[PDB]
Amino acid sequence: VKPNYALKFTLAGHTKAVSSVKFSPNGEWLASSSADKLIKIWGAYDGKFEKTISGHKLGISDVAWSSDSNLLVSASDDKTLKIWDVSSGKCLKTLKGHSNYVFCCNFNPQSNLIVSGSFDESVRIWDVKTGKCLKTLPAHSDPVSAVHFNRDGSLIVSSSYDGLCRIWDTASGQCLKTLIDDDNPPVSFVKFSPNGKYILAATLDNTLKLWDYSKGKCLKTYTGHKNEKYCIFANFSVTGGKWIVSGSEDNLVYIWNLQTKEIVQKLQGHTDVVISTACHPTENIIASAALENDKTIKLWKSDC
Amino acid sequence: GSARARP
Repeated sequence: VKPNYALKFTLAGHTKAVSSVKFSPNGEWLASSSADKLIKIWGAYDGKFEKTISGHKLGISDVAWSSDSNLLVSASDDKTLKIWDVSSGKCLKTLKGHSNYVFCCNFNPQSNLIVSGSFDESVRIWDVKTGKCLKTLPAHSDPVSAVHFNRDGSLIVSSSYDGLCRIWDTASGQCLKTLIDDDNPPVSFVKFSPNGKYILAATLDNTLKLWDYSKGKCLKTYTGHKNEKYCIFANFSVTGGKWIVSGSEDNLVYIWNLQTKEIVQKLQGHTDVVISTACHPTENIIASAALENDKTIKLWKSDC
Repeated sequence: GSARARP
């Protein structure tokens, strides 16, 4: 059983590298963020351009949707996050307090908190309603490459160039677990599985790993792609077959069978590093996006 | 640029 993702749309319009694409939780929209300082909204099913959202004064490294698909948060080199009203395009809040580039961000499922990670080596937890920073976690000893809440919001996972993945108690901010590798390769991405029991972690040694983080046991490894330089998003795909999806520095999207670890498909067509991939919440649809020689987003569809 | 799009 292998998927058959086929190219449906190429979305042009960003004028610098794309940095992150994410589907809205309600499946209607794709948001893209870019080094060109802009967010763009596109229809997930017909690829139609909807609007541009602007206001950051330097480039954007990540964007994320609220659980009701009504808000976005973005992380920028301008040391801020911004909360946006998707319908109006207006910046509702500017989140100030990081002292270097903000690299990654996410809402919790309740969507009353935002978590951010920064080049300043901290993880910050923010109140969505007020914009106040509630906690600053001294999370890592090098830039924080990813932050993610688990299914009920009670845990945060963070990853860093320092080689570590850490699990944090959201309520108290205390570190519950540190995952370590003896070779300490930079960890360039992490996220919880949809059910919250596992974490998927990328390291800059061309390797993805599935961890049972409570036992501290690596259950699966995925290889064959190229990832030595960039913080590339990876994903669980669960709408059809159970896959792992990642970008690659050889300009391809890689798809693996989660359980067997075999590569089941490679998607060709981008002309630069595929920095970001996203999986649609209900349809077998992948969004992918690439760096400066390409600057496009592609939408792909599979029958499984 | 943006930090994620730089090596």
